[PDB]
Amino acid sequence: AKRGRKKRDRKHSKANHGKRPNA
Amino acid sequence: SRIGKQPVPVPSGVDVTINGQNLSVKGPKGTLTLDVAEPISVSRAEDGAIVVTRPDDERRSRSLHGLSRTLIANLVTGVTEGYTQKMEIFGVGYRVQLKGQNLEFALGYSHPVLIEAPEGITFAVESPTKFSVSGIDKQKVGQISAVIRRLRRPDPYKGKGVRYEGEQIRRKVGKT
Amino acid sequence: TANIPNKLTANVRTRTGKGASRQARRDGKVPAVLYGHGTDPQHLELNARDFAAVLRSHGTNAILTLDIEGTEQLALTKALDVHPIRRNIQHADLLVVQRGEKVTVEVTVLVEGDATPGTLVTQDANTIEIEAEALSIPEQLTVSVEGVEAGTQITAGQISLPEGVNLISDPELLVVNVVEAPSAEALEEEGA
Amino acid sequence: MKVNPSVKPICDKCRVIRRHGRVMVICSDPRHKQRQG
Amino acid sequence: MAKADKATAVADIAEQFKASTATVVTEYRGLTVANLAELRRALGDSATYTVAKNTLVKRAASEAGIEGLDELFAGPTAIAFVKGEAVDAAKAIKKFAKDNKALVIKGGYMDGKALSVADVEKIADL
Amino acid sequence: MLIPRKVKHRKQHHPEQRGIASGGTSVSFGDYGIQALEHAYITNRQIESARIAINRHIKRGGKVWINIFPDRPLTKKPAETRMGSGKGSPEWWVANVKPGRVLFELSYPDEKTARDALTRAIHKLPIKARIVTREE
RNA sequence: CGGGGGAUAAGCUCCGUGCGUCGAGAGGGAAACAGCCCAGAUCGCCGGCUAAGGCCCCUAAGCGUGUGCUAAGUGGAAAAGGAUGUGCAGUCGCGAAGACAACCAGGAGGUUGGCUUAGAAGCAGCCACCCUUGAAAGAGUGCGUAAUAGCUCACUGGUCAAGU
RNA sequence: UGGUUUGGCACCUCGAUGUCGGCUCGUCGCAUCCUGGGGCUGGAGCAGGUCCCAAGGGUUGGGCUGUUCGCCCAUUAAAGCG
Ligand SMILES: [Mg+2]
Ligand SMILES: [Mg+2]
Ligand SMILES: [Mg+2]
Ligand SMILES: [Mg+2]
Ligand SMILES: [Mg+2]
Ligand SMILES: [Mg+2]
Ligand SMILES: [Mg+2]
Ligand SMILES: [Mg+2]
Ligand SMILES: [Mg+2]
Ligand SMILES: [Mg+2]
Ligand SMILES: [Mg+2]
Ligand SMILES: [Mg+2]
Ligand SMILES: [Mg+2]
Ligand SMILES: [Mg+2]
Ligand SMILES: [Mg+2]
Ligand SMILES: [Mg+2]
Ligand SMILES: [Mg+2]
Ligand SMILES: [Mg+2]
Ligand SMILES: [Mg+2]
Ligand SMILES: [Mg+2]
Ligand SMILES: [Mg+2]
Ligand SMILES: [Mg+2]
Ligand SMILES: [Mg+2]
Ligand SMILES: [Mg+2]
Ligand SMILES: [Mg+2]
Ligand SMILES: [Mg+2]
Ligand SMILES: [Mg+2]
Ligand SMILES: [Mg+2]
Ligand SMILES: [Mg+2]
Ligand SMILES: [Mg+2]
Ligand SMILES: [Mg+2]
Ligand SMILES: [Mg+2]
Ligand SMILES: [Mg+2]
Ligand SMILES: [Mg+2]
Ligand SMILES: [Mg+2]
Ligand SMILES: [Zn+2]
Repeated sequence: AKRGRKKRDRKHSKANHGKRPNA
Repeated sequence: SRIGKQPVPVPSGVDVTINGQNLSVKGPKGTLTLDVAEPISVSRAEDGAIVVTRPDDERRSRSLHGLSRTLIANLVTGVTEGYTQKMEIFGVGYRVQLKGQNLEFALGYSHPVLIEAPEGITFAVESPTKFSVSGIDKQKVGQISAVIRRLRRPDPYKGKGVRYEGEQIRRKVGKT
Repeated sequence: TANIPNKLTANVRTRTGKGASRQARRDGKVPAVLYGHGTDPQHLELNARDFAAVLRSHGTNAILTLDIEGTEQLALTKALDVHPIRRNIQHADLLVVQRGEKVTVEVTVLVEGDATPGTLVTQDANTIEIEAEALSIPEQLTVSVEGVEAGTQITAGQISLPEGVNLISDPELLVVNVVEAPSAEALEEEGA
Repeated sequence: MKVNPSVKPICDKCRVIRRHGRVMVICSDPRHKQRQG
Repeated sequence: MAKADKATAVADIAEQFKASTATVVTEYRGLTVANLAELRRALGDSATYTVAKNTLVKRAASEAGIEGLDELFAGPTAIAFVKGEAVDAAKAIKKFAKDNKALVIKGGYMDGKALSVADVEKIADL
Repeated sequence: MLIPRKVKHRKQHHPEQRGIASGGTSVSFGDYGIQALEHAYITNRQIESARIAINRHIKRGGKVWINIFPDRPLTKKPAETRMGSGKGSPEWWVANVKPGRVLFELSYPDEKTARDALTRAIHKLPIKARIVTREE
């Protein structure tokens, strides 16, 4: 749902290089 | 551009004055004011003509050059001659008559409908089925013409309503 | 049937390897290697733009004269490789040749004419091997079809050829076939 | 006012214009007139 | 049309003019195909009637001294050549024009000098 | 509906789905062809639907070709059941595709109708595709 | 990272990896956020130099410098597909022998080509899609009538003047 | 696209998370039942079919099964979906 899309999309911040725990 | 290249002619019987960006024209029919867009400058030719020039060939300049030229031509021709429009009404039991500065229509509704005449325009009627409207500003003339036209809904069956001089409406026949 | 050489320029590669090769490719240079009976392989660069111009002007097979550090040579574009998606010329093979040699060259063939309404045109083979002199290679071959009916199998040997050429492919090879136009019932039946 | 995500010049007399960020085609035949959205 | 076609047409009209004793210029606007065919059939016995373009005929006229006709090629132009005799074609065109009322004779060419409409009428009458 | 007659083993692993195509990368046989770019799977139902679509528009003349066959199978167990506890059953067949492969080819002298039919076919498949010509 | 089970689904499960971390790890970075980036805590100092990230104010540091793009708050949510948005790079065609659009004339004769039908004449359908005069007529892109008939159009001539 | 039915994962709660309808009482979204404004029709007109914008207010009373669901009896503009 909306909840799921947010965290996966928020992982694409250049700060974390794209790899984060828990997708 | 292509349409703005040709300078606008100026007749002898019209006075033209320029004050910076603002422009006013005085003629037999009256006078009007104007403000011009800043990207485009205007110059007056000694040979009784107006020249409009664009500083660069980009999109906005290319668009505004022609607009300024055509608008100047339209206002000068209006102040010289003016503008008039004729109207006709088709149907059975449809009438129109003039009462002073106000004009009333009879399209067959239960109650009569009246339209007020704003400033700068006059209404002329020569026949109960045909009339005309006169004025100086083409934009006002067109606005008032459209307002008068939109009194009645389109009727592609009997053609009842108000139609322009050369305007032809599509007609479809209902068998039932 | 005579042609003229096409002039070009080339330089000697300084480094050998995929990295340098595709660096030059991105820059706009196509690496190439020339070799022949002289027993002296050489690997150079060519201007992709003029290479493509020459190829498009004179077909896949064309006569090329190359300028290398002031020296002149005659070479043939034996084989070409094309990127399947981007359609780039990654590398071309150059074969040195002197006037008056017998060489094996693959040549395309075109077909033109008018077909009867009850006939359909198909082309099983699009290229036919032809042997001739280096400077006398035809650019293309043509076959005329007119008013044929039913089975009109045209063999490669039947095709007319110019002088000074030899047909290496076996004559039994079928190049052009014409068959009765199809029927809707059988066509829909196919692959059921 | 046929509203579909995609529009086409159904007949030769259809013309395409752009208004306020939304592109639609106008034609003499009302059936041929539609807007995207 | 290609430049080769234009050159071929120029050469063709030039040679036709050279082989023709004289010629006249007419207007073909506002004429129905039926009447064009009738006029062509009537004139086919002696003369030939065709249509030529202003720029092409102007360029072709540079060969001879017919260059003085350049001013008569403003607007539609139809060209008629008289391989045989000179007067019968003129009479045919005059009668056709006065019958149709939609044809105006631009002029003609006689003895190396251009002549006006009145002169054309007089020479036709002669 | 194209189905292979028999196979040594009735099921296999998931298809390989990486790399770039090696063979069959050039249009040949007819005059026009179709090649794909993305990566996906195609099945017999899709193949037959595309064939019917091209057929009903080509109508009288011409003739087509197909360069693929959904032979590799896929498995699907009865619904509403605990996962595991054994394989399912093979339900529908598919064939893999890689960029550059040629799917369909056609021959029809009328270029415009040929292209319109081919565009009809392209708008059909679930993969991005485009038309190609015989000449280089 | 390379794999199986799965609907090429799960923050699912089962493997292999002289693989990282957390578990047994404080600080700084991403607002908060153990498993991501930098970096390994002996203690004190109102001292200097830096990685990751930042430099309008919240909040320390550039409303930095030079060359280009953006009209959408795109910047600051996603695909099949659609489109006279826009810049760069490349084409062939035509263009002073007058390109394109725009604004006057002609756009016809066997002819209603045959089968088909109540009916078929250019316009439910199938075959050639033949040919005449030409400047141009296509068995005609359509919106027109049961079927004729008109509005037309395709190519082309007369006026303006270069991009199309 | 929605996570609202039937489904798959066992991650928080077995030194407690008390359970379907009904009664009373709200609050919110629009994928609109009327009330409102438009357009296209194989739209004579009344009356119909479809699409677009729009959430201020209302949306009955009874018979049958505990029922949810569902059928039926009489009007109004309607007896809306979550
Ligand atoms: Mg993952
Ligand atoms: Mg559609
Ligand atoms: Mg292989
Ligand atoms: Mg697809
Ligand atoms: Mg993995
Ligand atoms: Mg896996
Ligand atoms: Mg677990
Ligand atoms: Mg494990
Ligand atoms: Mg540790
Ligand atoms: Mg920590
Ligand atoms: Mg922290
Ligand atoms: Mg330490
Ligand atoms: Mg420092
Ligand atoms: Mg740094
Ligand atoms: Mg500060
Ligand atoms: Mg700044
Ligand atoms: Mg810059
Ligand atoms: Mg955003
Ligand atoms: Mg997208
Ligand atoms: Mg598209
Ligand atoms: Mg015409
Ligand atoms: Mg005929
Ligand atoms: Mg028919
Ligand atoms: Mg648990
Ligand atoms: Mg817990
Ligand atoms: Mg607990
Ligand atoms: Mg308890
Ligand atoms: Mg409770
Ligand atoms: Mg309870
Ligand atoms: Mg809505
Ligand atoms: Mg309503
Ligand atoms: Mg409706
Ligand atoms: Mg509402
Ligand atoms: Mg309210
Ligand atoms: Mg009961
Ligand atoms: Zn239309």
